[PDB]
Amino acid sequence: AEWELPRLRTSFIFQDDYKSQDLAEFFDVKFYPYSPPGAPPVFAATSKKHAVICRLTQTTDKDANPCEIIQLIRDDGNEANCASCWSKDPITDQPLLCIAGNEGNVKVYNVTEGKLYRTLVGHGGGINDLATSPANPYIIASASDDTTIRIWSLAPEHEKQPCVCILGGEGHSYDLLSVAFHDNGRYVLSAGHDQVINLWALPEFPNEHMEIPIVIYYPHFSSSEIHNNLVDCVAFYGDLILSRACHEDTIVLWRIEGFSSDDPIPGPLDAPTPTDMTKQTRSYFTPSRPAMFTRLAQFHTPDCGVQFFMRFRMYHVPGKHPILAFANAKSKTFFWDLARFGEYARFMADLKEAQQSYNGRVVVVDQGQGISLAQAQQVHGPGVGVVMKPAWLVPKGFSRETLQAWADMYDLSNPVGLIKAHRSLAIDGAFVGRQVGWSPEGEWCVVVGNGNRALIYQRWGKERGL
Amino acid sequence: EWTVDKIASALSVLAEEVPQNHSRLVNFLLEETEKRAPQPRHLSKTDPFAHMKSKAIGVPTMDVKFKQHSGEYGKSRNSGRRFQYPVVCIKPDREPVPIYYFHHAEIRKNILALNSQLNPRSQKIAKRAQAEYAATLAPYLEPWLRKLNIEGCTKSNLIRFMASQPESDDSMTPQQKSNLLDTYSDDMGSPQAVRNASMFTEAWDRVFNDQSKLRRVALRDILMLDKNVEPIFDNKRAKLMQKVIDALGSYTTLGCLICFSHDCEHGEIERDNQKRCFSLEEIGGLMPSLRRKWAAQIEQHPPCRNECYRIHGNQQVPPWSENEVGTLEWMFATIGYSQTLRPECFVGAILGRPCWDVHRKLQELPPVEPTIPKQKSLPWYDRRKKQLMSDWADATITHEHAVRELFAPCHHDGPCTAANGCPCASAGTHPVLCERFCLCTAEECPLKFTGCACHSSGKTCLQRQGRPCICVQLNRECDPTLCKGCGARERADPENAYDEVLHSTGQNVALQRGAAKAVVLGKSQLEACGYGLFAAEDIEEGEFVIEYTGELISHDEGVRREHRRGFLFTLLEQEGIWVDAAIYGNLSRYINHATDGNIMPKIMYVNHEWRIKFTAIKDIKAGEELFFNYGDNFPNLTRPLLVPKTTQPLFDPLSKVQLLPGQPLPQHPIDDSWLLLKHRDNLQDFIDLRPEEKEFLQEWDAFILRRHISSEQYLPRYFLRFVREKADWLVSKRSRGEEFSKLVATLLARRVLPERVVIEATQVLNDARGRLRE
Ligand SMILES: CC[C@H](C)n1cc(C)c2c(C(=O)NCc3c(C)cc(C)[nH]c3=O)cc(-c3ccc(N4CCNCC4)nc3)cc21
Ligand SMILES: [Zn+2]
Ligand SMILES: [Zn+2]
Ligand SMILES: [Zn+2]
Ligand SMILES: [Zn+2]
Ligand SMILES: [Zn+2]
Ligand SMILES: [Zn+2]
Ligand SMILES: [Zn+2]
Ligand SMILES: [Zn+2]
Repeated sequence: AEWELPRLRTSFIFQDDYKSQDLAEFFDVKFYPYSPPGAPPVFAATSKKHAVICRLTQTTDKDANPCEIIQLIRDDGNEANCASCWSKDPITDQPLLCIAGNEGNVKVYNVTEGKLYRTLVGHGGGINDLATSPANPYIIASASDDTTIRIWSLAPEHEKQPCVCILGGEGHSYDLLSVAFHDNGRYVLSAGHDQVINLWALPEFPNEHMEIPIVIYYPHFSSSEIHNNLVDCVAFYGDLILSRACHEDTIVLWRIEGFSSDDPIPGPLDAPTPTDMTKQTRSYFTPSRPAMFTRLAQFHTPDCGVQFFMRFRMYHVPGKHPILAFANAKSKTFFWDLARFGEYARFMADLKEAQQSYNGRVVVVDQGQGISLAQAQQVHGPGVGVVMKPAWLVPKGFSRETLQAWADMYDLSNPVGLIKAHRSLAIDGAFVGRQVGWSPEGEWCVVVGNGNRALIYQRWGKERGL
Repeated sequence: EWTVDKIASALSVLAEEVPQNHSRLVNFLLEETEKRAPQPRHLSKTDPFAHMKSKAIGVPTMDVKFKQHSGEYGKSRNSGRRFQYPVVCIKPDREPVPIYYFHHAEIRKNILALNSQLNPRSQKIAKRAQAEYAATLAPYLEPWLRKLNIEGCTKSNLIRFMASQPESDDSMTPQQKSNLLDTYSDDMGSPQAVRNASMFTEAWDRVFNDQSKLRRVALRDILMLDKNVEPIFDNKRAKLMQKVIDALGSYTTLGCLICFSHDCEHGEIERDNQKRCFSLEEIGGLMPSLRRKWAAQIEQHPPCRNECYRIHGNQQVPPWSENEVGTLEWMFATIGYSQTLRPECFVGAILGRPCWDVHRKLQELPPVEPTIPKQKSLPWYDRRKKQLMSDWADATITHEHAVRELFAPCHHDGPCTAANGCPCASAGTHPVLCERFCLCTAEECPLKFTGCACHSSGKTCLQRQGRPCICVQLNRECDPTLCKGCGARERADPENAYDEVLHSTGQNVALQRGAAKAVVLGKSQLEACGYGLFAAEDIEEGEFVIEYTGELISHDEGVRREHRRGFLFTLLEQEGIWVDAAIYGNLSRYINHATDGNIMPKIMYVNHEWRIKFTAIKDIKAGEELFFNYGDNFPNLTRPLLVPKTTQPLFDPLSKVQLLPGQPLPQHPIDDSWLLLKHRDNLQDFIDLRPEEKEFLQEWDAFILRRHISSEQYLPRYFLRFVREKADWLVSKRSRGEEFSKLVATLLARRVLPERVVIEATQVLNDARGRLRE
């Protein structure tokens, strides 16, 4: 059961709301992350003019609709929206939805009661991405056309001046498209049209009024060399980096040499300045001359073409497998289970060990059966080698085409390779995906994209007998 | 005994651990990250959505069509059900501020920008690929050499092979193959050791530099990353009498004549971002300045409390290191033929030694020639009356900053005439006056500028007075040192900037005073403009309002920047310098254009800087918006202070929060930390400097830059504050005081540090050490 990937369960199309007759898009989807464990998961899908809020409930009926739309909000202003994130009222604990777009303001909506909580004003251009800090749900980061990131606080002490921090200087020089928080809440990634990925270290913020925001002039790592194009989406995976650029058809897993979130947070005067205008990478973290970053792996993501603003999401949760999801620009949704890499490498190890420790007389047996290594050893005694093969390894001894199929999906030996999707689900009709979001317990995966369509994927369902 | 092919075979086998280690490492990091997956935090105790049912049905209403799916295919079950939903409309309570790009940071003074790269694509891409692989493989070269153990196939010997090969021509340089073969030398050992190194290199390029690929690297590419080879290809280099000259060379090369820092905004940047500091080396190094200090000396108190040689002058004193003989030599040369100050006391406190000791190692200077060829005065400028006359506006270009090219101040030996190659008399289209930094003395030289002659118990040095003010005629502010009648000495000191009664008397130093009029960012009254600048206090016609500060850039950097961005103020048209306020500047970047303005810019010469000052041309009431007529200044190169009541919304410059009529105007102190950091790191980046010079250079620079000195009038006071706040630090390490001693040495050589402060620092350092003796 733990090895199960999702399958399509529901799709819906939301009425066209940017009419010129069908160019409307869902640009963001995010599940509420503050409900008590096991509560029915709720998610918001953000179109250009509306926040669609829907509850998902597993069913026993193959033909029942698990989806119920519990709230529907229209931004009655002149703005077109494309970024959202969740937070919480600091006094009442009710959910707040933050919505942001091309006028440059973040609207915060009290969604259980259909009212505006407040507006965050100060950006000089459209906002393209929002992120809440995992360490403080009252801290939001916004990435703008104006080149800066702003850090906002909904905490009561900062109500008269809620911008606690601006990330400026000369880190970025064109519109930012992506902003992401590390789990500790103090490291922020930013990326955009200038092809630079930056890592900033935020200070601790005073818990009292701030007449001006802290300003930070220098990121602690900076590089335009990981991609060769505009970067439209970036994220931590623990201490590792995942990022994506237009025209490359990959998601790059890479790391910053010498960066550990177990070291102390460097201060702003530890940042590297640009004393050399020909260096395209600089890093405070560098431990003959070493790389400052290293490419680890490249998830192959074919047929994005020239589309940008297409975002992936990793499901990363204690005691469940990590899953990377992403939808391309031709109607396909790609999944990778990161725990298959270790189980595949562990399987290929036991295979090659036994093909020498028994001169080739090796029988391979499936797991996920009633059959132990102990039961299977009984059938041929100590004469033969029995190696247990993951059930999800399917052939295409073993064929050459089978080994190449398995290496393509699971071999991590080439950092400039292309790791094929582990599952690749086709989508009916033309569909460019913009954003993916997972439910807390990971049984739901929602992909939103053009045509105001949402595709809802399930696993671990309860359906039986139509 | 090897062949290229048997070597290429073994490198092939050794190379297949690279993907293996990679897979091992990626798998390890993936497994590690999964285990430390983060628990979701800040869970509520209760489902906040629990009470909310489906909203499916004059309310605004919207459609949703749902489909169900099943099977591995994802095929539907039917065409799907449709439902209508009420729409809650929420308007926002606030407007966005006007458009802007970049974070706008304040700077108190202009800063000097480096030239930036403009970022064929395929060559860029391929080099990146090769670089990434070079870093993959570099850690393997030495474990594999160890494992193969072929004679003469060592990292050093492969570096020697590379330096002797025909590609040392397209890659290398005079001094590049020199100091390679200085650290390494040419001998590669046995004839078979040279054969091995060359067969290895070729086997490597055959295995790893397969020209069929993008993931490919030559051995040369890896050897170039070596910590001992790389410095040879790094162009960040700072560089009896020849003893001193070489000791002070860091300070005579880096130390700025204007603001006394060693990384500052003055001086010239070249196309490759090599910087010529505005330093003693631009006016002849140590010697011309020093031979002149002596020549002035020949043509002419209390004891130190460290066992003064004046009283004592036994044995039992430790031997002397050569570091500390030099220390007494260079303080002996640059104090020179003094009457009121002698080395022994000051060396005595630099080094922890008794004042009588340095006298008995002292007791245990080239001759100075006395000429003044008497020159006839120019008819258009009397320097003793400090006045210009007759056709002066035609004989000189001293006031026409737009036509002027910059030159090193003259440091020749004779009169300032074309015949001796004096740049002042002859470099430009016309004579310009010699300035503070020329080695002539307005006594030898008729071209020397002598300051103005105004004195008045009222206001003076004004835009039009009986006798005009020569400083105002030359479009320059007064010099705190030359202009002794007008009060410039006190009014150009920024510590008196808000002494309103001081400044009601004695008026041509607004840029150095550094007080701008109270102004306020707001949304401009003009349609098709975003932000504008509004006066916050009454400004009378004639008053200075604000300076136009920004990044100083060259013509081609300006071009590169207009491209990169899809508003560049001209400072010096003929020299080609522009001020760019797109990111770094002050609130004057927000002043709008109008053909009928109420302020006006003027380029002013300010103590060998050029600077843009804005002056009112009408009375301006608080709340009024400021305009000036742009003209040609922007070429296409390709009583508490209160927020005024105004029709237009006003903004805090940083928070972009909206200001309310009548609350206190936000005066935010200027944040310069990010700027100190860049200068600290620019010094750190020099390969030419020892760690002990870096440490002191960076400690002085951090102090002196925050003071923005433009004038040696104020250096002795800040020099005293430095020795006081840092004397505990200067006597802790012996490196520090000796570096200190060179700074002092080269400031004395320029006669820029009076010796009344050298004997005073001798006190603070002897005292400081007396308290360290715990
Ligand atoms: C990188 C792009 C380009 C080179 N660039 C650089 C900067 C610094 C800058 C700014 C900006 O920082 N300004 C503030 C401001 C200043 C600094 C001075 C004055 C007198 N006044 C001001 O406001 C704004 C815009 C821009 C674009 C479109 C636009 N419109 C489009 C359609 N109509 C509605 C709005 N408006 C402004 C471009 C900029
Ligand atoms: Zn300077
Ligand atoms: Zn003495
Ligand atoms: Zn001269
Ligand atoms: Zn001169
Ligand atoms: Zn002269
Ligand atoms: Zn005067
Ligand atoms: Zn004067
Ligand atoms: Zn004056």
